[PDB]
Amino acid sequence: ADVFLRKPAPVAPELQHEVEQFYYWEAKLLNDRRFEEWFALLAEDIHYFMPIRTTRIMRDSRLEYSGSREYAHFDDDATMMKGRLRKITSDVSWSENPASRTRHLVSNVMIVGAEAEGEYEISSAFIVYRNRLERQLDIFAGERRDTLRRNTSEAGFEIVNRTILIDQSTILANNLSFFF
Amino acid sequence: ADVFLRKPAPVAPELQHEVEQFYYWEAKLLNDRRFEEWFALLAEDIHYFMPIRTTRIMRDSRLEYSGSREYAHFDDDATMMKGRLRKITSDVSWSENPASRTRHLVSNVMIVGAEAEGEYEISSAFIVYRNRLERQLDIFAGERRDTLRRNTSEAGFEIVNRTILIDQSTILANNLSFFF
Amino acid sequence: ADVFLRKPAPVAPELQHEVEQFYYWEAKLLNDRRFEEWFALLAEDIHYFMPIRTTRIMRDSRLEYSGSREYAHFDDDATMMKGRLRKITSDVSWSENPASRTRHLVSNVMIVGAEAEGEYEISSAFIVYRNRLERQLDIFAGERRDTLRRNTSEAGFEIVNRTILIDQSTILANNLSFFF
Amino acid sequence: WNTSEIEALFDEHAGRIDPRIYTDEDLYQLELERVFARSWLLLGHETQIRKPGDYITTYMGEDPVVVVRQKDASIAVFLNQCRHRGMRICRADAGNAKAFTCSYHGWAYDTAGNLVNVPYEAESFACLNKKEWSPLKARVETYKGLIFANWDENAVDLDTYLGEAKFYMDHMLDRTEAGTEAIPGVQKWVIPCNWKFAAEQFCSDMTSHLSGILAGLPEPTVGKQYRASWGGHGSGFYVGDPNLMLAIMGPKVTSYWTEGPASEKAAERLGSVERGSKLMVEHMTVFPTCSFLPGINTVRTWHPRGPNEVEVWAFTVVDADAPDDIKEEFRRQTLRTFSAGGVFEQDDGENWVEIQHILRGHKARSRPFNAEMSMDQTVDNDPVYPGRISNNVYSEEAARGLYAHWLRMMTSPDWD
Amino acid sequence: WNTSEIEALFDEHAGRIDPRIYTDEDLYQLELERVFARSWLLLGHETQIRKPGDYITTYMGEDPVVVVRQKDASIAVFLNQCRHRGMRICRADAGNAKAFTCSYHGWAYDTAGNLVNVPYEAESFACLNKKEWSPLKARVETYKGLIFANWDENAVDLDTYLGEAKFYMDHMLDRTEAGTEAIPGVQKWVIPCNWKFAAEQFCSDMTSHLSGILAGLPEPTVGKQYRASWGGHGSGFYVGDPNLMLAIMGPKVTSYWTEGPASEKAAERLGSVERGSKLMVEHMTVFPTCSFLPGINTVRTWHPRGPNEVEVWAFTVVDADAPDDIKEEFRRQTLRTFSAGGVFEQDDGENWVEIQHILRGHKARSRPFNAEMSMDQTVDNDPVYPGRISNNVYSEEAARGLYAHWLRMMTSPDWD
Amino acid sequence: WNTSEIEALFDEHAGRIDPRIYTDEDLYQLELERVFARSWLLLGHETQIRKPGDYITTYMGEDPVVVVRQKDASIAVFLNQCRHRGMRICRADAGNAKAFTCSYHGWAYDTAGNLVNVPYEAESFACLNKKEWSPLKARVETYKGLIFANWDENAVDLDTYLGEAKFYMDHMLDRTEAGTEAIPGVQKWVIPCNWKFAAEQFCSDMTSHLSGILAGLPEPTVGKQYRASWGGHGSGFYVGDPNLMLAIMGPKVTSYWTEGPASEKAAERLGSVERGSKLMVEHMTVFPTCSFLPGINTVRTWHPRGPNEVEVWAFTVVDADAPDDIKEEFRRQTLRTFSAGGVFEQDDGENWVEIQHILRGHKARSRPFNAEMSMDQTVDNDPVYPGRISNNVYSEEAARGLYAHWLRMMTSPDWD
Ligand code: FES
Ligand code: FES
Ligand code: FES
Ligand SMILES: [Fe+2]
Repeated sequence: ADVFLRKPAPVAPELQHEVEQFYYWEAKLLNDRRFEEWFALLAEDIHYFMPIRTTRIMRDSRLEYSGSREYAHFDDDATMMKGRLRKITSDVSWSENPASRTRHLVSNVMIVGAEAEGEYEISSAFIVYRNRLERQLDIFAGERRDTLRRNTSEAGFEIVNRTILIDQSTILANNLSFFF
Repeated sequence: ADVFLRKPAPVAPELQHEVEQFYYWEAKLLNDRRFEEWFALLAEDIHYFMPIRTTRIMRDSRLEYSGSREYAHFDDDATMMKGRLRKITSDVSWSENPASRTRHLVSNVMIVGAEAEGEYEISSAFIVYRNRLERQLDIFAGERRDTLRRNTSEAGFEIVNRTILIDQSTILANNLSFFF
Repeated sequence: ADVFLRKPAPVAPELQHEVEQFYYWEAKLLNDRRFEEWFALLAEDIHYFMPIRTTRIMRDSRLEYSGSREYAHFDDDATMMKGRLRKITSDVSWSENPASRTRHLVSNVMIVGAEAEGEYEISSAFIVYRNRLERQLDIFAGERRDTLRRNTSEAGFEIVNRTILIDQSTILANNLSFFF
Repeated sequence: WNTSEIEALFDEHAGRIDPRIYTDEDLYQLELERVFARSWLLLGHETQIRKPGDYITTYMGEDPVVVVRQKDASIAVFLNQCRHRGMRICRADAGNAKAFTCSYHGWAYDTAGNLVNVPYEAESFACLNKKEWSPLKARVETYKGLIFANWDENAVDLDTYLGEAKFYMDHMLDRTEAGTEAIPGVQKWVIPCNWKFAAEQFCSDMTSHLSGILAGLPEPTVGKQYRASWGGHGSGFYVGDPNLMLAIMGPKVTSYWTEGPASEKAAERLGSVERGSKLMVEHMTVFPTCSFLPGINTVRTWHPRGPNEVEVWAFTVVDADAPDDIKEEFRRQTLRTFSAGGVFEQDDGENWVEIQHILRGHKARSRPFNAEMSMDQTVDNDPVYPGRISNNVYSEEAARGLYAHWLRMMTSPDWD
Repeated sequence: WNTSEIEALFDEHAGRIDPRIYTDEDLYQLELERVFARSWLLLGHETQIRKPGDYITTYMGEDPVVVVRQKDASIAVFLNQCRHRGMRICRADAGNAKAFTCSYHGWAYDTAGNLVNVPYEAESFACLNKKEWSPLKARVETYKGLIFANWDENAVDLDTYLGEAKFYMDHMLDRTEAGTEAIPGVQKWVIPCNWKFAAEQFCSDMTSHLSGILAGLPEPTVGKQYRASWGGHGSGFYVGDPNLMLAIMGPKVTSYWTEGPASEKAAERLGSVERGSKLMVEHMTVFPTCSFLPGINTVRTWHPRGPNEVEVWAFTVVDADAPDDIKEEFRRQTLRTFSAGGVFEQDDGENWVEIQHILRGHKARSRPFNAEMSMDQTVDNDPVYPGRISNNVYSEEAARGLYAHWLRMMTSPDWD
Repeated sequence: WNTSEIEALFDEHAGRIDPRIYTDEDLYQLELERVFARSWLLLGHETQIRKPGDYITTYMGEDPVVVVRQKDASIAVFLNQCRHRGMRICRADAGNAKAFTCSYHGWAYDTAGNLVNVPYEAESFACLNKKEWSPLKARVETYKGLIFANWDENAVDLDTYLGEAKFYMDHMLDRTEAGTEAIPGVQKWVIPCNWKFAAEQFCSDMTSHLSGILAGLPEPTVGKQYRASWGGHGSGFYVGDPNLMLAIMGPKVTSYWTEGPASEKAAERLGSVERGSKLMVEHMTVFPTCSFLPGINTVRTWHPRGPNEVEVWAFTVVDADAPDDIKEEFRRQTLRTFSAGGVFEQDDGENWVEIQHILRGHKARSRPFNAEMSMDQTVDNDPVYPGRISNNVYSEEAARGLYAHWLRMMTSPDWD
């Protein structure tokens, strides 16, 4: 990890709550399809990362995740994201695709501070539950490792770094249209 | 939503805990089959609601949920519930049906106050895990939107309103015999 | 139960956090394959228990779990565990088996004190998500009933009793190589 | 398979059902071809598509169909599949539409699924036949609210098909000048068991389901059963008492059903006291997959999946002029009892699942099931009721008739 | 398929297994008909149903059976299926019962699954045959604790079937005057792979599984293997040393097994030192799906699902008079090693799953597997051991015998 | 099935595809035997295994293969199955290996999957044939980076097979002296639909996918299509403009592709302006399951599962000498658009799933699909482009050729 070779700890608890509540909200936006409002949470230096994972022999666990010059599931700029938001908004306006039902269960949130006032480093757990059109269902779990920054918005924070560690070799659904 | 167009916030944290602990308990009763004790949590004006959800075209997301004069999965009186409790107790006494294994994972609990002392409004997340007889398994997720009322019981609260927003088009199990 | 016929309550909240954070950490170790460090959490009188569960007729719910002189999924000494840790470490060193991807979602944590300073009694919820080699996936849920003891380590606690109440009749995966 | 040994699967005179009919894969494909693709299936109710251009998507067999109200208020039912590469044309469960466009490659359709536009047929398709290349259309026909379809351009008329079954359907559908509206919203669940079990069945103690009953009380009956002459339909009901009142629908919905203006009058379009007001609960099954309970008023289609799975699409119907709060009762009580959550129907489901599961076994599939209950107890002339009426209601006569028509459908290439 | 080409699936003299036997769907249905429906299957242990009226539910093949202790302490085994519409009769895993009622429609049964009461056979069934309409019954027979059943009224006797296999079963089951009790509770898991792989197998290095061993130590061996004359059984064991002691069962369970009173005496009912105390670990497989490890003392049935999946039902047996804490050891050590969580058996599972997965492929299914290990190394007269004994224990002779009986079962319509 | 009626499944002159080709189980098993087991399949790129002993595991059809760099830097491709009991030999997705040992029973292999050691063949196997008992090997051949294999020792050479298709592959693979390296990491997802749909297809508006486009802009075109003479390949591209620039790959990756040194020079190994720099987006499909988009530069294999499911293994390739940040762009833009998360390819998936789902239905499977788009619009001599070129790019000519070769493969026992 770095930051998590050693146990957090302890903070808060006003802080603990404040973070958890941020995530619960973020999940509400995501699950309620309230996407305009969600993107607004990303810091303009957002780096939104989800490496491809490989099944490896136990001594080579090390080599599991794709590193930073290699292919990912997601590796997005603020600019690239802005652009996905355009895809979402554009489907809503002129298009006949069906809407998609999600749930984000947020959990094992651990908080350590960083340099700057300001900025906190997070580990959380996962389950995303996606049902859509009649019977399709996929369940995904994993770890979000985020960098959060304090912020004068009603939301209170902005996501500067997100690293999504899926518990998934081959991707078990048929697309990754939602957002962790 | 109403109540959730805007971020809670902030409370508590004695309060946050007090609510979460209520839910954790409620789940314990539900999963431990301790049903007599659970119904006892419902306010006599309990309205226990789970609308049918529809796959809709993205601009018509709006039309997803069945409204209040239309068919639901659940739309129960105190009286109707009293009556389901009779079904459960009656199966236990004289009947050869098998017992059913549940888990209720409770999570993204957000709390806003209402009018009256007294009464709080809640958003939480979901996963219910139901295994029964050898190999049957269904997993359900979603949102409970509850109205809770303070109360002189050892439980501390009573459920006056429950609205269960399933992440499920067609119901993916074969019955809905448990309780969210 | 004993301890849970009646609602906790209330503690903490510094305490509530302190326990939850213990579990979140424990999960981090487990999911990160950081096993050496995990076993180190078990008290030398650890009793690590997971009874076999049976589908029973509703009046006989009572008879669900295997009692203590009967066969379990798990019934381990400190010594037996020490020994499983040897199996894990040994596979890592000289062996070609693949590594296994887990997530432990921890949740409905309820805390009551016991006799001794010192020692706390816990109920928590579950979902474990196990993906491995390409497409295999099992999802398990249930209740951990733990006895925790205060401790001078950086971890702060040690697990003296763990009782794992699976929501599973027949075991739905093909092995139980991980640890709840 | 083979004409001869398909026939050996069901012995009518002597009540044997061969359990393989419920499990066999190729047998299933034949039902799909010789039952569903040739009989009248339940798509829903008129009320679910009032305005022009309103659609709802459902199934005939395992073919998804779009069901659309037209400008002349006709009902168009076309196969929900673009003929180019078979993309889905309509994609929501329900909604309103000016036209339909196939998302994959542009092919545009009108309200009744006619391929009206391909982009640049200039450039390509040196004369494309629009009519030919529209989806398959299905004969639509309506019975007093209920929407029905049938692919077979040679199938008999719907009224003929129904035969004297119309009589018993009138018990729910025609008991008021103003017809009947379907309360909006259709519950759907999955139930891994053969469609015939559901249809045959369900709830056939026409002896428990006990706790369900004890739910609606706040603490050996008379009746008859009808078996259709022709097409494997059948109904079963009571005469005077609780059960409907207490238990299933409660106080109000039974006052309404049995006494007072709405029941006496109106209900005397049926030209029979008792036929209108001394009725109580009633079964009814319109071959192959249409089922409803006049008095309770859930209607279902059963949709086939495996030979091993079925989906249950159910709504509720009320008399269109019934008082507000009486309509409301129908809504609550129906869902309380005969929904997937219902205090009755939650058990019917649990059952059939086991039934199917067992038949995974060699020995479970090798001796017949008993369906000889109450044989030769029908006269076929009753003063009041048409068809073939049993006078003790505890029989499997309607059921035998179901399997018997099934057998006729399965063994014809042509119409008998 | 066809008598002739079923036979080509396994070449005995020359060790070829055709991988399709593990995957083929129709082949599977034949096993179900010609192996399971005609051979003696393991239902459990007597101890799991002491008192009259105690039942436990299990499987013969893919038929669910109820297993019930009667008033005369006999053991009744009937097909867990009501003959009316095939609802499940007994619904828990285990319990005690005065009688059995079919939840769906009332049909009531006695303790040995005889249809004794239908409600109102007055009203209906103008004389119903109760006997005919009871579930199918299965021949039950017991071997020194182990409960066995077989549907075929013509199958040979159980002792005959077993033949000289009884000898090797005696190594676990008859080493004390007082017989053997099964520690209560049966672990069950699912393992998507053909049942034959499990049975053949398992753990057949009779060269790793290494880490499992290194678990029980706190830091090239002598032995023989037996192949049955008739019915495809077979066993493999050692002679003197660690492995049992260190490693699998530990200190106490080996003192008990090898030295001291309980092992010398008692164990000398076997009439042979070494046969009683210089034994160590032992395989043993009783065709088709019965497997146990005398010395460790897990017993399993393997239950077939697909040709592609199997369930593993395993318990543990101890000598009924063994000291408290020695029984206790058996309990802990067994589950520590040969459970689904076990430090050994957790790997056997991982394996077979891959084996089956691969055979999804065309090329993986097109050339035979090698089973020619250690051919013609049997004399059939050993001073001590009956049957057909190999003297180097690292052979696939028992295995060849397994596939060979399979072949005999699969190609007979009658009994050879 | 049968030589004659397999042929009736696809009418070429007249554009009918019979939808059963996409769904039928036995048909599927024949593809596996007569398409995949006899044609050249895409295992990946050289770069994914530079150093000796580097492996990666993939699929030819539904056979898992190990792909290993040897000491003489050759590429060995052997069936990932131990011949003893069919355990998996290589178990990670990727890595480096001195040798290979089968975990189940010790059998040891070398870097190119030759069974080199069995423990104690002393004791047993009175002379075992090591060569015979090694896994099946596959003919390996390389095209300018792309690794290919084919089981059939009689298949034509890879260059022959490819025929004049090499030309269009050169558009991505040979546009620089230094060849092309594959950016490391291979995305994999599952998409329940027939492999042919993916291959045929994908994204065939060679009219929406609109929102995807609108993503890359910060607010009726000229081109041709090629159909292979022999082996069912085919490609489709544009000439001058946005689309590539704006929209898919953005500013930099198009400057690079169209103007400046790297595109003019280097790209003039192709001996044609336009062929090098006035190109824009391009389809390309190398029968049966190899697909890539020169200009965008995702490559995929499609791996068959059901007739009803496919897996998508996709990576990205860049010119091996391209500037750092230009390589970087290729990385980001590719994944932004043509990954499973991609703003384009996330929709292609949603589609095909519905297509397959529908065909669960009897009627959906009973009339053909239309593939008559733009017939007889090919001359077969173009000044510049080899093979059979259409001059309006909006046609299903390449597609027809795909199904036509499929038909040839499916109906030969020998090579035509
Ligand atoms: S399938 Fe091509 S137009 Fe719809
Ligand atoms: S199936 Fe009807 S009595 Fe049990
Ligand atoms: S299968 Fe036995 S050596 Fe690998
Ligand atoms: Fe908290």
